[PDB]
Amino acid sequence: SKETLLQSYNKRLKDDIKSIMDNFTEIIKTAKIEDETQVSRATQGEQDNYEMHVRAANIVRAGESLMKLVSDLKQFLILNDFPSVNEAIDQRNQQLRTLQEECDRKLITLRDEISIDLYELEEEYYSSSS
Amino acid sequence: KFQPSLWPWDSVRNNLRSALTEMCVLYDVLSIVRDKKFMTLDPVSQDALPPKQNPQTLQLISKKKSLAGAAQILLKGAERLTKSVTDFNSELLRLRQHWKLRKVGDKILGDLSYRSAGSLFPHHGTFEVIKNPLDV
Amino acid sequence: LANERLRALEDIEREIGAILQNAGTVILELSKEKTNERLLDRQAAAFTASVQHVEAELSAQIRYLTQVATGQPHEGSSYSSRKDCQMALKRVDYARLKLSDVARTCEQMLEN
Repeated sequence: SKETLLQSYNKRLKDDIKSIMDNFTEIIKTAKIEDETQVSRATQGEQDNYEMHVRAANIVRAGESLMKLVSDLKQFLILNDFPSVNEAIDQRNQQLRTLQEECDRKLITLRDEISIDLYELEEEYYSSSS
Repeated sequence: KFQPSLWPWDSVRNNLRSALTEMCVLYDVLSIVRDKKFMTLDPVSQDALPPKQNPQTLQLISKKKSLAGAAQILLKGAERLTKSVTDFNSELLRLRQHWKLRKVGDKILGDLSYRSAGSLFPHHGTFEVIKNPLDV
Repeated sequence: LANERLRALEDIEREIGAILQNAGTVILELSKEKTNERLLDRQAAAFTASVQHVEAELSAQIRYLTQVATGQPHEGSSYSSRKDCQMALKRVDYARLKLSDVARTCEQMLEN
């Protein structure tokens, strides 16, 4: 339903913000240097490098998901935000009415001028001697 | 030499299966260690002398390199977003500004008939909207 | 119409700014010497302010969308006015073609 879709959007937003914050905080925490005990410097360093790269990838993925959320929200607004549909419909209607009225005024003035010319031509043609 | 039709993503499978071999080596060695037969354990007190101050300097250079790679992937994604934003929903703006639209399921449909304008014509004008920027 | 959409565009740009501020902060932390630790604090506050107001804008817009959603397909339209405008324009075109024909017969009469 509409409620269900809006809830789902809320869930996605909360999840994305939470993920960006958590990944950044975890990267900062690993960035701490600590004294080693039973971790074998080389292994500890490679594991830390992998963790940082994976977390950065996760942050980028969360940003892409936030872009997807913004796109979905834009689609919902363009499709069913009733006020803006009403202002678009009304503006379209008023513009088309003004164009119709301009066309009809042009046609009516054309008819009157053509009618006066027709009167002159009728007098000339019917009163021709031949 | 042939594999289940995976001609891209083969080298990732090589690295992952090499990891799978050495992880099976770890499971193997700790399992045969875990039984008393075929492998045994002896507690030995032995000590090592570190020739250089290894945790300080090694943790330093490794953490600066790790933070370098992390900032690289982050800022590369950032500039990808910059070039990525610099067109579909603008055409949906224009299309909704002229036409009557709705959404059912994932599909986005539109009405083409004058049934909003008063015709009781037994034919629905449902046209689909298809991203291809936009088509009908 | 341009208002809420421009808000969505701004939130797009600020998501980019959030990622760039993350990247710039770990850029400054990766430096061998990072003298501008005050600027590190400024970039950190910039990052957190970006994430927080992105959350604020998107939460506000989901709330506003919750207030004006109906689940019904909006039975309004603007078809009849477009139809009448098309008929008016085709009246004008018909009169243009007929005036061309009358002017052509007048040119044939005056031409001799």
